[PDB]
Amino acid sequence: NAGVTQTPKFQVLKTGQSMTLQCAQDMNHNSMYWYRQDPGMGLRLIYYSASEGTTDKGEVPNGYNVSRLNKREFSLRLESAAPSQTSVYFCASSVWTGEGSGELFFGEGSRLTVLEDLKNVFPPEVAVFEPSEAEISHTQKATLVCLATGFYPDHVELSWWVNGKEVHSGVCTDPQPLKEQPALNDSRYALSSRLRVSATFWQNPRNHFRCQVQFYGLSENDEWTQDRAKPVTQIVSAEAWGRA
Amino acid sequence: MRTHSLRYFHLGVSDPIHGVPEFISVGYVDSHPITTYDSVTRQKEPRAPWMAENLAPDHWERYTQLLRGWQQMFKVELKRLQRHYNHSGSHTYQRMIGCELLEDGSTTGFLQYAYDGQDFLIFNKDTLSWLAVDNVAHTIKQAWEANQHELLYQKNWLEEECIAWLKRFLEYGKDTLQRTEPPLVRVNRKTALFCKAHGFYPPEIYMTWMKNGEEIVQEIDYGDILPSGDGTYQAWASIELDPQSSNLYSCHVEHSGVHMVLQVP
Amino acid sequence: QNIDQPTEMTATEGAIVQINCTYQTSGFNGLFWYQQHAGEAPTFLSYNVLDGLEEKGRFSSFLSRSKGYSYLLLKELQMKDSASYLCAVKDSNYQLIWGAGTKLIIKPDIQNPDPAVYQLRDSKSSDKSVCLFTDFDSQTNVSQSKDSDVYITDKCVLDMRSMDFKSNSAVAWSNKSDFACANAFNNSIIPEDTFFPSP
Amino acid sequence: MIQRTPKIQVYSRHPAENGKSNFLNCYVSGFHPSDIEVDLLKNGERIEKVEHSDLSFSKDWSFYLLYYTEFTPTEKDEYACRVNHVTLSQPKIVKWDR
Ligand SMILES: [Cl-]
Repeated sequence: NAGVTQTPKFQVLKTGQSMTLQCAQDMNHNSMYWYRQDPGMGLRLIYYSASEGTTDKGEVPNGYNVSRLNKREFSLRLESAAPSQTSVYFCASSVWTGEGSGELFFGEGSRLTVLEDLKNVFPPEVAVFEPSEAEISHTQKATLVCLATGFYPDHVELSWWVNGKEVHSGVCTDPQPLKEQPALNDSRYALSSRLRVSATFWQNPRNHFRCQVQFYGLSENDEWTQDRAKPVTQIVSAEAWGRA
Repeated sequence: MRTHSLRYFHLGVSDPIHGVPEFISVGYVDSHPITTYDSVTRQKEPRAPWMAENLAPDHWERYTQLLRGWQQMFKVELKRLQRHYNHSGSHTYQRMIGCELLEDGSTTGFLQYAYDGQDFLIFNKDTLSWLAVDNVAHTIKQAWEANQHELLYQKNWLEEECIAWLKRFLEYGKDTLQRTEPPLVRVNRKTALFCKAHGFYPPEIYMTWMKNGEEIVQEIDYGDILPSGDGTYQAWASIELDPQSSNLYSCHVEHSGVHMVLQVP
Repeated sequence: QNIDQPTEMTATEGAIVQINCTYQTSGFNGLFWYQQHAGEAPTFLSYNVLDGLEEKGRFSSFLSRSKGYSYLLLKELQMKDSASYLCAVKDSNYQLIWGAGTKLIIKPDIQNPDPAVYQLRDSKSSDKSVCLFTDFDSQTNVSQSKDSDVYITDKCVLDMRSMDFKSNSAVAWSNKSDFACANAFNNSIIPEDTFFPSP
Repeated sequence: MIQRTPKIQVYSRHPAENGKSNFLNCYVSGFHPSDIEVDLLKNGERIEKVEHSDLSFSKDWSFYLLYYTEFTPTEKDEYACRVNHVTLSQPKIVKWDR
């Protein structure tokens, strides 16, 4: 009962590189679809597969091919990636094609960024800033801030960890990153997040706070030639302790 | 415009003889095949030249993909039915969907299935329900009626989309479908009087015999309306002669708004 | 063939919003609405194909075939309704045409506003000074920085669930020596009673 | 299941005339299921150059087909249609009656 499973969640590619996106569904559906989603426009179909053993082009097939491997699996291939293929890709499936009213079930999406050169790829710098004492005495609450700055492309996942367990209550992370230089097409990004707790919780010296950012970047086979460290997929974190 | 219709038929066969398709789908406008698809070719293709001439390759490509999907769905349904009937051997599953645009402007729409050539499930798009003929159909009825959106979709397709397609194809094929070729009609003796008509289009025609100005339908033998092979049709009707009394016999033919009477001297 | 829906709508928590979708297609085999939370997959909300209104919990979907128009009606808005809403129409060849989506933004109802700008504590690992504008009512808008070396994020709503407490906040930061929380949000119109603790 | 046996009708395209070219038609209808075998006969021998329409579908779920061949009728030559179907024990032969 997994629904639609597609991989990978994130991928950076160099112009000309090849890539396969995988999609499987365990719902015994007959029809499968690959879509791309871009800002300011509706979903555009790339290729679809009305049933096992047949596939056909959608609206934007150029630069892509597909394989309906079997009833469960529909893969999408970029043989020679191009910057215009930077997009978010969604696999979807439906019970069949003849169900006029039948809805689509979507996978979680795959975010692809295709770059002329990987010298623009940077992991985030992550820092945590402890609550203001004035806030604590004025409100009896305490807001920690996490800043994740200088990263590119926007392939990050920020999370807060309190006493070694991930928390969501009391957290707000910006839904969109800030372009550090709004005028540049390849500007690096910044992202802020807040975690707010009661002053009593912050004032227990054995409570531990950590902001963690998973960055999806380069892998072993990506070529690296710059003087700085190769910007591989990695986790960057920063921490604070409660203050009596 | 006289009455016209659009219909699509599916046939599935569960254990076909070698080379014979397990799945065929054919569209018609009136009596004219317009489209064909089967599991051997796996391609949807025109069957009338005015369809080929007015529908671009992307039309045939798209419906080819849809019919490949419908072929697989039909095989699954037939497998289910034959398992639930507990039937061995080769069995058939059929569907017919379509609509009529009547001369007075009114419309009809219909959707039904058959198993082994007998009614199995019949859609009522006014009550939005399925009529089941037996308990195998009744299980399917329950499942389909639990999907209210699909019933609504089918009502909309029958009432709106189907009629729009029909009007579109009727204009493509107007030189064929809207023409009139009047019948050539003759009487001869074979002891019965035979009234024989040929060369006419459209195929709808009514022939009968009147005796002294009265129509005794029970005494008349009506021949079928039959394709002559050249796009026109032929038909006949006979009545028995009474050797004991003289009577005025006349053949009456109605075709495309024109009535004809041939009195037998 | 085209489908149109507004780019963005903003409404208040607890209120009602109507998201419009108009379409011009060759043929019509039904209209779908999908919900798409930011960074997540679209999920199916509704389908209409005959004229009328269909209800489903707090959401209703309406369709007029002759006007080529549908709306998605959200009642008793909650913060979790913040998402994009995608309209899509199935054409005569059973292909979907997708609208570009409507981003729905929900303003929380801030019961007891206490607007303030606080200086967070420095991190020994960072050269940045960080300022938090917080606890302001949802009518306040946060402007981007006019200085290229000052970074200001837009407002964000946080929910302290244990205390049934929501608050707006925005963050400003810089490593410039000229930067102070007293001036961080000078390009924003902020409430007159905003609290600025002494340095 | 009920299997329906084919109705078989043999006739010319036009009223026949010795010495004048014509078409011999065999119209086979109302049958179910769809497998069927159709031959035209001249003097009891199978005609080779024979054409037929695609299998066709009736509203009542049965099938029909038209088999035809070009011919010139004469006084001597006898023509017929021979049909086999699962409903028939032996092939059924209908003569062309003019
Ligand atoms: Cl019933």
